[PDB]
Amino acid sequence: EVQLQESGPGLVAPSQSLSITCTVSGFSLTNYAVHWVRQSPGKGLEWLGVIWSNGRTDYNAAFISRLSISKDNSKSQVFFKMNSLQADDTAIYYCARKLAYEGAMDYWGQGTSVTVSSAKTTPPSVYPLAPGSAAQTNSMVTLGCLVKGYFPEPVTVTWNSGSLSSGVHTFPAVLQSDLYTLSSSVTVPSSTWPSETVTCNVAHPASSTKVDKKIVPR
Amino acid sequence: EVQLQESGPGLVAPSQSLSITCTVSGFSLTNYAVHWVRQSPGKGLEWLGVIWSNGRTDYNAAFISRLSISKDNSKSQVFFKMNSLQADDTAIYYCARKLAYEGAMDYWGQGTSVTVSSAKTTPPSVYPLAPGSAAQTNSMVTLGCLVKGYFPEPVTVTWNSGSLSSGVHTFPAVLQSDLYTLSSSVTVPSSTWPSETVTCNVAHPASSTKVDKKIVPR
Amino acid sequence: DIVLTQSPASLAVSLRRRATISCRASESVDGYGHSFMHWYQQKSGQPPKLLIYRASNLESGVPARFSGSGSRTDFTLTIDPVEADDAATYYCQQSNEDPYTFGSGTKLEIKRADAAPTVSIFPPSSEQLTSGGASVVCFLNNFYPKDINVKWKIDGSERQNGVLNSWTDQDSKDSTYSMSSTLTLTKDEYERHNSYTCEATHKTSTSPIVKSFNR
Amino acid sequence: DIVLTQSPASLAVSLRRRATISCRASESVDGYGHSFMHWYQQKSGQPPKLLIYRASNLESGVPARFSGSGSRTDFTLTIDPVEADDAATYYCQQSNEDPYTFGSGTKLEIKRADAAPTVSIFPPSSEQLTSGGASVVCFLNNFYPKDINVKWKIDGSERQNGVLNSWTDQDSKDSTYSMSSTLTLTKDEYERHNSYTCEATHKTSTSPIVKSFNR
Amino acid sequence: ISGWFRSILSDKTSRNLFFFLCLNLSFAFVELLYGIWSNCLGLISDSFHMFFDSTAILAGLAASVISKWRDNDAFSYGYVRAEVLAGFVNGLFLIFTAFFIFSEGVERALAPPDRLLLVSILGFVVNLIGIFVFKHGGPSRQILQGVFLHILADTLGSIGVIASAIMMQNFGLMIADPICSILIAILIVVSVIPLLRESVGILMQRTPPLLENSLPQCYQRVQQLQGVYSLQEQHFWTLCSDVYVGTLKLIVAPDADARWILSQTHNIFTQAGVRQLYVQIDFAAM
Amino acid sequence: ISGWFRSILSDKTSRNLFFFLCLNLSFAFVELLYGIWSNCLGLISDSFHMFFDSTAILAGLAASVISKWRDNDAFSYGYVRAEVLAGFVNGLFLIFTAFFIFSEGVERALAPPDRLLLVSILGFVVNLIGIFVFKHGGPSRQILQGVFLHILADTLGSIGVIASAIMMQNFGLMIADPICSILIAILIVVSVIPLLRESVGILMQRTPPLLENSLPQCYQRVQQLQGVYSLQEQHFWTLCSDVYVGTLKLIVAPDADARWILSQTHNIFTQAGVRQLYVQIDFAAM
Repeated sequence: EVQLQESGPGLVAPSQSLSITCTVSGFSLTNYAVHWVRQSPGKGLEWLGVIWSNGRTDYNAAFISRLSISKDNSKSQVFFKMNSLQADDTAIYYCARKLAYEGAMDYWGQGTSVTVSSAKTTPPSVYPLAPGSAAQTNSMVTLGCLVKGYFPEPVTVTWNSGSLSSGVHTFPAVLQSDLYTLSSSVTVPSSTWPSETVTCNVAHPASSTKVDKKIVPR
Repeated sequence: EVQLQESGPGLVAPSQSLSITCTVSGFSLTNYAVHWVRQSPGKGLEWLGVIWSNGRTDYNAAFISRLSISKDNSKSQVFFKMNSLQADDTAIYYCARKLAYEGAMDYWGQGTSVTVSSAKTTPPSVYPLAPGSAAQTNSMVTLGCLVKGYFPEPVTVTWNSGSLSSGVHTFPAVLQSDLYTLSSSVTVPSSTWPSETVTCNVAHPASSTKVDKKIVPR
Repeated sequence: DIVLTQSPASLAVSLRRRATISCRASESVDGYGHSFMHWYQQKSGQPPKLLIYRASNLESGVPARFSGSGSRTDFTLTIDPVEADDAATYYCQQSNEDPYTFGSGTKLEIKRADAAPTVSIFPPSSEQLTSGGASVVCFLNNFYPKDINVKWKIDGSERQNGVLNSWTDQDSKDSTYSMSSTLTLTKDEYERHNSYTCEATHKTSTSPIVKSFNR
Repeated sequence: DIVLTQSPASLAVSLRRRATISCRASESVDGYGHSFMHWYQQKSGQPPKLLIYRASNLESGVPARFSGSGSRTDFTLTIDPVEADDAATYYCQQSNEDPYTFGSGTKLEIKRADAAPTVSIFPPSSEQLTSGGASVVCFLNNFYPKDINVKWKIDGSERQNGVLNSWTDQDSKDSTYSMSSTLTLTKDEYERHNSYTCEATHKTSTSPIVKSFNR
Repeated sequence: ISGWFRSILSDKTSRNLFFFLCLNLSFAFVELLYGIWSNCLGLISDSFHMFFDSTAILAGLAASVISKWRDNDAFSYGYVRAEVLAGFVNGLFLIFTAFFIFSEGVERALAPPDRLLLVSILGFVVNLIGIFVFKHGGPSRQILQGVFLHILADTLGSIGVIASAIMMQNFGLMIADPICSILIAILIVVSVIPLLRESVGILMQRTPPLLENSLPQCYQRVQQLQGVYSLQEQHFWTLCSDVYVGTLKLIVAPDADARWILSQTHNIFTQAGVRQLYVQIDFAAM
Repeated sequence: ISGWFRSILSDKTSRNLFFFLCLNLSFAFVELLYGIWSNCLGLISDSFHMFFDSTAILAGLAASVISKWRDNDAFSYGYVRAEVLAGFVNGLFLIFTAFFIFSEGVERALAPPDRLLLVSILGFVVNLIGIFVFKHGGPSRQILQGVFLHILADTLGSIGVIASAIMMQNFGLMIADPICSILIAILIVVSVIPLLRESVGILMQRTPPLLENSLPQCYQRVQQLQGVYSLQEQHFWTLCSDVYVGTLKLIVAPDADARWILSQTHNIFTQAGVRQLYVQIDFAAM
């Protein structure tokens, strides 16, 4: 049950500082090193640094001047701090446990997406998508949830609080006018709609917005 | 998904030899040592030996004359062979993976129970146990499966092929007249019996017997 | 070889409290700042599971409520808070000297509220009657504490000869016990008597719980 | 630093066949009989998962169908047999020299039978109309291969300005794709036209699948 | 300068060495003064030989002082090897005196002989004092052994010249001197052989003789450690008296418990008497 | 016996040493024969000194032969240290000749002088031959350097006696001999100082002088290896010419990659010129 969880801002203003806390369970920081690695589409995976059990830190040469990694063993937390955040620093940041006695990383955190821009946080706008009229009833009916005009990334989109997880297809967001557009499609039996209550849940952590929009027939 | 499985005879004649095969998955025998450890009520846990990735073997001093451990890396199997089996060797035998760089064992097999006696294998006798008449109907009704006159140990007792696993209480066997007696009790809702079909499955690998006895009202 | 003694043999700890198990070695198991002592947990019907390696290191995947300490010849395993599933047998093992040896084992049973046993009586089955025997079964489920008494009455007459008692280990969820008492008799013995009763005496109440049947 | 090049960038392998990924290092990553190269697998929306450490050792918990080989500067990761869930991006990482560096990444997509896209049309919602916009959605689910064409017709007139296309990664179970085409328009634009259609052109059939609606 | 003296008088070996050196230097100085006063040649030659001999006592005392110096970057093991060197020099001293004694005797055989006696008795007395002071001699073992052997060589020379002088006074044997000189030279060489053997063994990085017999058993116990595949590149040598340095490389199983193997190997070689041990552990591929 | 000769003639250094030794021994033998024939004393003394000097050539040749012997259990490093020892002995030889030369001169000053010249010119010729043969001398570095210094000391002695004889024949200076003897003794000591320094540094297990300056940078690079906490118990010493032995202990993180750290440490010290290295790796508790 070894788990690493990252908590940090989803949006950071340019030239500001980024602070991330990685909380670990299932192992102790008194005998494990923790690596920090960032992944961005432009540059791929980049090793940022490592912190050892005694407190020794080893950084990437390109980040030696603006990076600081600390930790507390009692609460089992690792603190990642970066200064002078520009736009190229937009990436998903992961804290990973070092594979014992090896130069690999065996357990990774879920990662936190951090973007650097001057735009402000925008709550999501949630819209339903029901099939037009009763045409093409069939046995399989597709429903949609549209998340438009949110910023920054990401949003968690679920159907029926995660119970309906089969046939759920969530599409990557698209950036237009510094805002994001996202779509989610779900396939459900026709006998269960609108017979059974189905809803789309959109959770935007940056804007702390949770929308359980119930889809209804037109 | 690191798994170790032991396969061997459940009964061994006195002064004969015991052969066990441990099949491993999720790791390779080219970089892991495998320990053999036996557990008996009389003597507790006893380390029998270890086999290393290059083929080096290290045995217990008390078993150096009658124990041999070999392996094959291609099929990922470890062979355990003991000679001159007396009654005190009756125990559950486990193959365990060595914890890397440590003197501990991190993953254990399920173990195989091996008994040393001159008695022969006896197929189990399965009997149902329904409440007497309709007295004390209540909301919770207890049913029983009785496994008498089997030898040697053990038998796997399940209810509804493992689907009904709540309230199932299996009791340890009792040795009388060189045979074994075992009981299993299950608590089931009264509205589901005899409305729903419930059965007790007794599997005896030593005699190769699977009895799906369906319990019926008296 | 190095002899490991575990004290106490059994320790009773309630929920959410602290449990302490001690392992004593005849000789030192330490080498150059490392104690080569390991702690395993074995539940009922399950292989031993590694908890601590080298006497103070938590094995990856086990709860943080387990802790290890000690050096040289004195070692301690501590559970805080104690949960229901912690009811198991805990073993200490040394790897400092060949051969590897294990401790005697300490059994952890959970302290909770006393529960009255649930008693169910099952007469011998028709198939068993055809086979030539008769086994009457008394199931006493979900009771605490462990100590309990079972007696069989044949039309009011006590039986103590052909009674076999089987005891399960403490449950990992509700921390109770199950007690199966079987009375084995010949077919003629079963047929010459009519009323068969089983009474359970437990510390929960002074009135024994009696389950009866006829024929 | 050591530069890792992964070739090919993308490799197409059918089910039950063998896939081979190569990693090339600018300098040797070997030290005293050990290659300090590691292989990771990253599925869509998931953190990288360690497959191989030190270029030939299988990480505990990963399937035996993954294998590693190579030395010095040439390294190979081999999947045999290739399963549906193996569709992911595979990275090579060196730990021989500080800083740790990763390969560019090789994306594995699964070859299977071609499937006709399932097309669903959704008109703009009433709430979005009240907000002042109108987004019409065309969902094209469960199709292979990836290449596909989407066109929007407004009463038979083609639209190409306000069309946004979103593509999902290959499914880990059935190895298909999903394609979401959104057309964003103003409320007056939506109200001045009646029939909105979306056609999908795929290699499965020469007749495009057209889904239409009115108002 | 001044601080060296308080360090010399602190130690028993250094104090005895300093006193004996002062006695020898004073004797040589008085011999030189009497030779220049009494226009003698044998006196001057004997004084020069006495200064040369006292140079060896200087070497021993310097080694005893320097051996206690703390280790630094250049001398990471300290200066204990000085002790060994002192012994090795002393023995060489002896070999380069005995031979010349030999030589002189042969020359005195191939030449018409044509005081130098009462001085020899005084030198004999000083040598007896040295024998009494340094009786236990034969890190300070090699220093004391070499100094004891040097005083023994001086005593043997004094006995030889005294015996020759008595034998050619009372009984008039002109052949006594060469035989006595050759015999004392042979005795000096024989006496110095074991010290030279021990010093050369130390200086050639030889396996310590007291540890050589137990080493195969140590190797066997190391090979019996779980997860050990082989031993290689073993080296054991003597730093100074009873101070042994060992280095070895282990090949172990790829998953072997290296902490335990390291501690066990150190225990095994500590029971064998190895003071300083380096164990490299290499994990095998397979 | 017979098998040793083919080994001597195989090597250039050993062959030259053997030929020079044979020349010196033949010269000393002829000097002894002429001295006993022509009832001379200076001839016999010079022959004895020549045998003593040839003993040093014997030591050098023996060291050159023995150095190539394979390592065994007793001599785990082989016999390469013999080379160093040869040099150290040669230097000591020189110091124990120069002083006596000094001594002799002083005696000849405090005494009425009362052939020994044509022999000296022949010895000078032999020394010139040795200088020509062993010009490149000043494991075989210390053997060649010591042998070259020995021949240089002999050449200086021959030049000194020749100069004294000419100066007291043509111009009649009775003081020329002592000054020349003292000057050549001082020159011998000065010439031998660096070889003795190098040999003593090797024999005291000193840090190799050519490696000492690069060692702090090596330590710094080792400390910069990921997972390294500290270095301790570093020792680097000279086995023979250009053969350096190193031992060190690392404290590393409890989960550190020991295979990689070991390979990196070996690479770092191999680039620094360390031939044989032992790295013990201890995993820290925390």
